[PDB]
Amino acid sequence: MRHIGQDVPKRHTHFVLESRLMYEKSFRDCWLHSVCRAISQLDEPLSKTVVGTHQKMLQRKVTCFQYNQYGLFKTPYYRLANVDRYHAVQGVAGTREWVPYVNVSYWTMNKMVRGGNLLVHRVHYTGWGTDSHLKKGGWEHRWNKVLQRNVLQYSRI
Amino acid sequence: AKRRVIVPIHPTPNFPAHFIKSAFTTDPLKEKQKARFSSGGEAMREVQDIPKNLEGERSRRDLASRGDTEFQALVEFIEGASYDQLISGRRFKKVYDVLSENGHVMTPHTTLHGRRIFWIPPTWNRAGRFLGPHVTLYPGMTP
Amino acid sequence: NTFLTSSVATPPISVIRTGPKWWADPERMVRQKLMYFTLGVDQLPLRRTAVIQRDLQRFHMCKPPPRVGDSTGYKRSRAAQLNTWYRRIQYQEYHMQHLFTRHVWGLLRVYPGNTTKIQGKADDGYVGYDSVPFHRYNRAPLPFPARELYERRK
Amino acid sequence: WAKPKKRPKVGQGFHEKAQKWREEYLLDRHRALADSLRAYVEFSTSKRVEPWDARFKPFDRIEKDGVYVLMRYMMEEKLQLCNYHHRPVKRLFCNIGLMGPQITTKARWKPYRFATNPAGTSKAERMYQRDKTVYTHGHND
Amino acid sequence: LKIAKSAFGFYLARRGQRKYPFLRRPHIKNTHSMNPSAPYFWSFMTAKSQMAFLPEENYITGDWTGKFFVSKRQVYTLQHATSGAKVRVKSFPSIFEFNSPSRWNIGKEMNTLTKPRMDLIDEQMLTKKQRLDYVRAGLLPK
Amino acid sequence: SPEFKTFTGYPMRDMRPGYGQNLPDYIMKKRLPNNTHYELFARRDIPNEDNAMYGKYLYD
Amino acid sequence: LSPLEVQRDVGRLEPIPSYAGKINADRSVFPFQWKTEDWYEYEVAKVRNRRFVFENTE
Amino acid sequence: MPFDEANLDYRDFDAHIVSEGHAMPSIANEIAAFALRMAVANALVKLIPLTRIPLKKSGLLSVDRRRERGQFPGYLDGKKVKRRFAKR
RNA sequence: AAAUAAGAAAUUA
Repeated sequence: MRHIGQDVPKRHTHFVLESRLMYEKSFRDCWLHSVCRAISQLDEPLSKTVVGTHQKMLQRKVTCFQYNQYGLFKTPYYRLANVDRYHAVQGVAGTREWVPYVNVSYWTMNKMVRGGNLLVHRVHYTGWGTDSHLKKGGWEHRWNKVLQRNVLQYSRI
Repeated sequence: AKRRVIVPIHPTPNFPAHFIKSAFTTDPLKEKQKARFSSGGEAMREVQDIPKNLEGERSRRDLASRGDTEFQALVEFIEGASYDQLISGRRFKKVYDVLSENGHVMTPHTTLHGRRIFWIPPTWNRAGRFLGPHVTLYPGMTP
Repeated sequence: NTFLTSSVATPPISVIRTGPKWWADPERMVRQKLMYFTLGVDQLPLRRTAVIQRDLQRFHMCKPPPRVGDSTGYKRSRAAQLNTWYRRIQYQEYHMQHLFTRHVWGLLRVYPGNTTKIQGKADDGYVGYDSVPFHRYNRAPLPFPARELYERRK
Repeated sequence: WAKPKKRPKVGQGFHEKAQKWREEYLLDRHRALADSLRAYVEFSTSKRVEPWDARFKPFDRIEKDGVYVLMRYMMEEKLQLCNYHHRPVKRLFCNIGLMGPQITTKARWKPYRFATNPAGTSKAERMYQRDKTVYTHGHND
Repeated sequence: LKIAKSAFGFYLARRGQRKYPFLRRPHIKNTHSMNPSAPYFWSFMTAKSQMAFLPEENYITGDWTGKFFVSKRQVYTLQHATSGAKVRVKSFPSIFEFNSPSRWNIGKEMNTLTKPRMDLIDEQMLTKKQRLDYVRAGLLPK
Repeated sequence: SPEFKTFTGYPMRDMRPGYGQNLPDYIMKKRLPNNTHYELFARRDIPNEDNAMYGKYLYD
Repeated sequence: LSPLEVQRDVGRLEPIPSYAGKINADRSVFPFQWKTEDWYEYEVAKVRNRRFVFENTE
Repeated sequence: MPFDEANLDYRDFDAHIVSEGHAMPSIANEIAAFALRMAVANALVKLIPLTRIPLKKSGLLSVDRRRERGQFPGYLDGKKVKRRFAKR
């Protein structure tokens, strides 16, 4: 510490590790958080069994419990910083400066693609691509088709 | 002047002496000049035009077993119409030598883009957006 | 008329230069013809226009005929003369369309777009509900509510 | 990419100035708020010009016939209760049903900012003569 | 960045005037948070439902020594006015205090009571060049 | 509708303007982040990729 | 002559195709013409059913 | 047109056209019509072989290869228009 | 800013 015997060339790479822990904290807190939200905000009766004064009471009890949880991770994902695992360059996701499937910044994607490190395939810079789905409706459509095979092809039970 | 310094590369199991003097220079006013060309076994024999001096039994074996080179050249040029080859201007040039022995606002920047025979094909370090010579961006429908 | 707001006027020649895209778009030309026919009046200028333009469209992908150089410049001047003829044949039409449309709107108790003349009714441009509170070109103040060109019964 | 120059220090006694300025900006905002609430409610409560555009039908028709008959005898009381504000007026016309599908389709209504003028408005200039000291979003007289 | 107003002046690039996807700009700078509306007073930059509970930040959650400023999403409550206790908020340059308590504040978040961008400008936090550019826009007198 | 090029056969979005991540109804039908790609990123994308497979000291 | 029985080669005489005047005309058969409601329903059904397959059958 | 060029009576033929491309609520527009005309003409040629010679000469069977430019974020409109330029 | 599924036609070194 205090720049004595530092192992990595960029110190900020460590931040990337910190980020990982954030996601970990979210896995630990998501279910809990969301349940406490849903039970708190519910105006209709909770159920046949819990109604009226009991329900009001229980609602307040729960949001009191949720406020008491120190360090519970409530931060929405789009507000977490995206930072490269390689050069610790940052980019805004949903922008052309962040590349989502490798999760690296434009700067690193460029460097890694041009000196061959990533295996990708070059496609004409101006179109939609080789891909059928993108060719049809662009980004939104492909987004949809991904939803369709993750979820909708199942008739859940 | 903040004069840049380059430290010599010594020969290595993958990086032999001639590779080093030819691909690496310690004087950095000579960087980014241009490509140098050299010749190997056959292209050297073509460029250097070494007349073969006559020799022992193999050389006369190959003076008697030679056949018509006027014809062989012709055949090899023709053979480019075969399904697995192209027709070469080089093959033609060799035949010729044996017979005669006695848009427009951008085509600086389109310089790779037609159907181009290559020598060295371009590579992704040196070419940003080019797709390759075989590519058809605006295909027609053919039965 | 639904489109009421102040507008930007384009010189006739640039309107004609749109060719198939607007000025000669088949769809538009047909309902001009409908207006004339219904009023019981031949549409000759429209038909001239349609002829010229029809043919423009047919040859629109060809290269022009090869030019031999002349000191006279008779060729260049004859091409020009023909061209400005056609331009004028179409000016006449463009005028007819604006003319008859304004007149017909006068008969239908239609209110034109802002700052527009309707010969018998609004001599200076008619305006009501503009973004700007005065009449734009008179520089006179506008009444509330919007001025009425026609007597009330419908 | 040049190294960023350092920002100069803050100021001396600027912390006091910022405190005071925000303090009384807020105190002022209380009266600006009070006044604009007064204005908003005064507007909701007071009458407006007729919302419909008379240049089109079924509104152009002489005031003794058609829609105006329908208004004078069946809808009048209600139209006055809502003070000719253009939203409830248009809704009442939908619910009177004796016009029926026409309200949105054939009939034309004045644009938002004109329909908001106080009843009695004579010249168009009125839109621009309303008070700018008050934060109603054009919902003030 | 050109000038470093914080640490991040060193790490971040501006990228000219660059467009971000809708309602995601990397840095949340709410210039509009105090933006007067009489008719929208209870719906603008406040809770979407009036049956929502006050945020985390109106409550003392754990064993505290004390705080320096309370958060700006804290909502001003009748006790803020009545109790006569320090109510601070972190604004720039330093901190804004609610000193002069009014009931007109009640039920809104302090986001909304603190003007982010003041009409007041320090001439001493400005370079001579920057002061010139503020005179061009007709802000500073000269 | 088979009339639009974007036709998946299923109701991709529901057409409700106000609908938000806030609502108890949304919370009740919602995919939790556990064991999704987020977890995969959490573990495999880290500064020295080999530290994902083994303790450096151990290996060394 | 139906257009298929006409001899259109100036230089040849070709055997008349066996379907030439024979196939008859029912709008029920062809050309394909259909109600929009049914088309919608068909298309959607066909997407929703991709996975209802009994693989293992006697 | 293809029934004309081939000197045929359109009433002797039944046709159904099928859209295999990007579906849209309205295909009435000249480009789509160009494609239609072509489909019909190719079918007609498979049906009455000799009819191919008039058709081919009138350029019905001929396919033009044209496309809207691929989308691309460099351009303002996403296709043809480069962004504003200022001298330094 | 543009001669690229659009529709523009005549003053080279």
